[PDB]
Amino acid sequence: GISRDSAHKRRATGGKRKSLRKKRKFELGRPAANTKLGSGRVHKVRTRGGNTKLRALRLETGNFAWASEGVARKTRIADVVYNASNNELVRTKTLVKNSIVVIDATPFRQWYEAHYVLPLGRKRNPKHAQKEDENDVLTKKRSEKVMKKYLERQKYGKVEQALEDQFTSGRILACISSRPGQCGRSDGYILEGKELEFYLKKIKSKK
Amino acid sequence: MARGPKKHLKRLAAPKAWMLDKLGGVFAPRPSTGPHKLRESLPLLIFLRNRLKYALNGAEVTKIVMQRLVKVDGKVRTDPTYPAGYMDVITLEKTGEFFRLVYDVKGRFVIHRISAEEAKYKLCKVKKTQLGAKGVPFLVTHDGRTIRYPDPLIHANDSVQVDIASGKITDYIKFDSGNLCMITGGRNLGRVGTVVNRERHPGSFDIVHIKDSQGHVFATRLTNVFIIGKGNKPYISLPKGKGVKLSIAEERDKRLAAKTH
Amino acid sequence: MADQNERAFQKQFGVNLNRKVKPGITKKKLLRRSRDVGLGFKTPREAIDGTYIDKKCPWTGDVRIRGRILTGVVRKAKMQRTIVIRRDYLHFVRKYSRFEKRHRNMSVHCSPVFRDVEHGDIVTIGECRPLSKTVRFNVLKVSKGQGAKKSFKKY
RNA sequence: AUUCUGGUUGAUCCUGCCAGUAGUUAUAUGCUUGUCUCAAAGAUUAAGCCAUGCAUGUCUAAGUACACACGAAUUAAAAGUGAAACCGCAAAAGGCUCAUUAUAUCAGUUAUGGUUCCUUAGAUCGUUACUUGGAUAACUGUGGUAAUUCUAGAGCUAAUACAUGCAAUUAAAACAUGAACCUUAUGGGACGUGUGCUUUUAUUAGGCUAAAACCAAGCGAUCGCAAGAUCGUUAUAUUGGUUGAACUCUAGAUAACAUGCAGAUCGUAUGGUCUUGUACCGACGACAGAUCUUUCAAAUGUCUGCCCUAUCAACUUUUGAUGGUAGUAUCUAGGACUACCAUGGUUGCAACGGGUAACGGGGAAUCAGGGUUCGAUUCCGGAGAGGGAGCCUGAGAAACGGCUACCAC
RNA sequence: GUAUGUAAGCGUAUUACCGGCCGGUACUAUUACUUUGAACAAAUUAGAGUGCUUAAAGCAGGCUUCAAAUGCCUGAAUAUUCUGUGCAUGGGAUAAUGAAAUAAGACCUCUGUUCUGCU
RNA sequence: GCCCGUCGCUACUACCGAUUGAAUUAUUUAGUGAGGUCUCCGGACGUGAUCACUGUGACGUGUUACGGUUGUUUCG
RNA sequence: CUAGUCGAUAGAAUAAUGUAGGUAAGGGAAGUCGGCAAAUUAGAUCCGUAACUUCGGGAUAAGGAUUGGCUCUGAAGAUUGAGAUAGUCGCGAUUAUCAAUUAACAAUCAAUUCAGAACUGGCACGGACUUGGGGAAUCCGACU
Repeated sequence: GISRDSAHKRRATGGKRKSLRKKRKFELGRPAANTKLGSGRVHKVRTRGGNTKLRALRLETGNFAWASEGVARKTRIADVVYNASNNELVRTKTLVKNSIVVIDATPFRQWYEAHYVLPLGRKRNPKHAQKEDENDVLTKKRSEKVMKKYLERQKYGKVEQALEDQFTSGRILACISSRPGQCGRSDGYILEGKELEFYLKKIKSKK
Repeated sequence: MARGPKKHLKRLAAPKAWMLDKLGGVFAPRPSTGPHKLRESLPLLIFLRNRLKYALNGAEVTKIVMQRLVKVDGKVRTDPTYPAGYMDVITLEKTGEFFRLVYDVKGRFVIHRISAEEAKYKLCKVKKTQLGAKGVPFLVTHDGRTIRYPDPLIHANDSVQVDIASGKITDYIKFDSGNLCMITGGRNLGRVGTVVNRERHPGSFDIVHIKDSQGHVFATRLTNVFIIGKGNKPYISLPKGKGVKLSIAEERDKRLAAKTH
Repeated sequence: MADQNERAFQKQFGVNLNRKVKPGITKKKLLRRSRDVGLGFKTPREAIDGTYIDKKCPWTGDVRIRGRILTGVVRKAKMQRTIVIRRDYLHFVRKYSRFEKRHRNMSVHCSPVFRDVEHGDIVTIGECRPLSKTVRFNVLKVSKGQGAKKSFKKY
């Protein structure tokens, strides 16, 4: 019954407002979600008229946006690394909106080698010399239009070095963008341009 | 929606445009939430009982519409307190009556008879030319008709002629300063033609300067003005004498020169 | 004043460094979308070629200017990106047939296009959504911006 | 109907009151009464306590009948009656009261591009059992109990209840991706698929003066044998609103994400079709469901208006005061709440505290004006159902002729 | 004869344009006050209409119909307490504010001797 | 003539006053905490399949068609 | 710990009364000349504080809350600045201006205090020690 009415709150001059209409249904504030990092548990609730809301708690995985080309891949959220609001939202591994998350860098690698025939990041040679089966799916040249179009493509393989390191280490920093307590998903965007320059102050330089 | 939704209507809360008795009964019809507004709608219970006088009480009327005798715009409308708003064509086919809701000279409702071919169509203002409903373009009229696929030239605040046997539009008129009009709901409600000017106040309520047939002028807002044709050229047969808004002396001579005397 | 200084990163909702694949290269000279509040007020230059974020600006934030447009002398400008204006009016009584000087002080948000507002500029405002507990308004034009006698002739 | 008379004095003229006078849907009470027409009527004191009685239920041709109660029985029609009992809906409106409550409620004015909403309305479904699953109440039967308040065990039986899903549920087509192709270019793919709805995130154009010089394709075409460089017009640098603008609407595209939805319903009245194949088909629904719109609303918000009081002048951050960023929660804005950060806000133009025999308004009383006084009370808005608190069902209730505690009785 | 209360010409932004003196446009120091409007429930009140037998009320009701009624309508106005704020518009008396003095007197401008560009 | 206090008696109304007096009403710091909402776990009985129980229908007896005061490992 | 001692007449046994120290159901001053004696409280952080007053105090008035362990987070500083940019010699070696930077700028180093937060156990946490009971009065002396 956690009411969100302003019939508390001593008014803007400081004086108290007195009684006001014992409580009302339309002001209920249901408790929090605190979506931790587990096995996809979702409880659904019933709201103002009719409609339902799917609360995440112990959420597993999300489909993130590669920002600069708009590609969405369902991927494994590893863990959280930052939160602007509260540091117990880091340590207790609560996913909320825009809290910075390490995820995978693998399902963006495999789903780009069509467009990104030079594959990112550079996978290691001393133990992965076997081929299951990349060069056949890099180009194969087809004697036909689309692998010829991959030379009309691959003029966009100019991705930043900062993502080139994380794509080699296979742990890409992505920032969540949905409200997981209110939609039951965590579908973030990969921070690339303006924030990957930023937020590594807020992780690396604060050691 | 709390403590709602207020399903009664006393007397002295209903609009006085219904010209209701004040005593006799202590409630009003409560027009049941149809395609027109609450105060903008003369409910079928008032039209039959009070000013057609065909059914004398609230029980004799529900034996009529449930006999499926009256119908508005081809739909049977057997809700006994259906809203049945303005410019509608109340077609009582037995015994061949063809009624319409048109406001008075004095702005209240009247009784109006028309022809059968006049019962084929009606005029409706448009409010919103939204885009996205069926299929891409879209148009919602004043009375709650969603005429899909209109003409593209028809922007907002025009009126179209919808032949109500179909849902097609066939005669649209542009809101411009050479046009007959009619006012629905102010001080000047029930005054006809022939607008000269809209004073475009950005944000909002650009009030519209109108000049009547007899040369007098008035003014209302844009939501009140309902265009009904070009200069001195309607598309509907106007009521008793034509919304000219007589003086307060002109009641007196007419009450004696046009009386049994 | 601020080169994007908060532990939360500041950015405008809706725009991105989108570099490679795009219909043409619509750089807009910078990736920053500004509105125009369009009630007649000239959209300020610093809202189009400026670098402030201000999610509560009407020109470049999640707001629209609706409702009533009012004015009044600015009174203090201390709290962060909001100011205190002071209306003045004249209430009138029937019994004495004489007016009376009154005043209501309405707090109003002030986006950082108006750096160096100082008491008492004449400003012009307009209602928007409730912004935080007092502020139901947003600045629109520091119109006169001129202390009449005692304020603006420098020294 | 803009009015005054007695009263201080031996006498006078004054200031001054006290008394007279008068109205009061304004309250009691005294005496009084033949008709009659309308008629306020446990508000004040005690929002104190209450016996009984009642005040909320409900069916059409049309969601379900196996009632001997039977209409009926060679119409085993069963449509009558259907009592029941599911289901469906309403019970959140009425009706009362005036305890709270002082910018609160309320009034007028404006917003919601900061929001949800049942129903009535208008668009509103070519995306492998097919017309399936069991199980249930009424009904039989057996019981418990000081308790008519309740209810267990058992035997059955239906659906527009529950649960699953196909015979067109059907793809063609549209159309991309890879792909029969092959080719230099506002050129060409046979086909696999994918194609819905709603959800969520991201990217994209998002409401638009005119000429060339010049150049990459070298397009019609030009120079030319051509390649390929020159230039050059039409269709083509073609998405809406208010048209007061990023309204993020459903629209439009792209990459994708999780969960369901996608008529197994119903009868009046039956037919065209007889090939009688029960193949091919009528109006329909009080029916059902998804989306946009409409309506009845609602909750917030805006500017202005609110009594007495200074023997109340300073207040506001215990543990939000005012603002910032981010968040969480909500239907939604928001210090509504958390986190960090800023030191702000308010007032002699009366803040803050106190008082109220304070519900606010429409309005009522009373004079010539100016006014004082009143408004518990039929209409509107608000609150409350002995007290405070809590919460289920729902579209809607912090409900009380719903439940859950505790206190009092 | 005069009168004067009349509109225009004329000590001129009696205002850039196209229309037949005339429409439509291009085009505008505020505020207070004031004029006219819009906007907003009735009931009440002010009140015109109406022989409820009169009246308080009410919102009905009239009518060669005299021997057939078909017998159309009056209606259910109108302004004030819905004061006040707020919103339009006419006016410029009164009343405050406002300019050009450590710098703006301008140029209708071919205009840039800035360059921001923009389709 | 008028007129003034003290004192005296009678009656009445307010006052200060040890008692750190009593009665009450409204807020509230701190403590204990009913009942609920949420939620980590719990998982009774009853379930679809299944190792499997075996009859007949079947198959080469077993298992299933079909049933079980079937039990069990299986697994939801 | 370093240095220094076990020297106080020793053994057996543990009666009564004692001198010294503990605990005690229920009640809590009834005991008594009189709460003598004992008991309670006590460190620290935060809240909070009355009569009266010489305005300085009263006051630690009163009355409350907190505290262990473990794993974390935040705040408080110091020396170096970092040093773009052009080329030489042969990456080595070699040669310098400043807009800004810039808060634990980037290094390096040091301090121990203060604020939080999870987890945790007769929920015993100032766990020994150290260590005010408090309040309303009267009488006397002002006070040290």
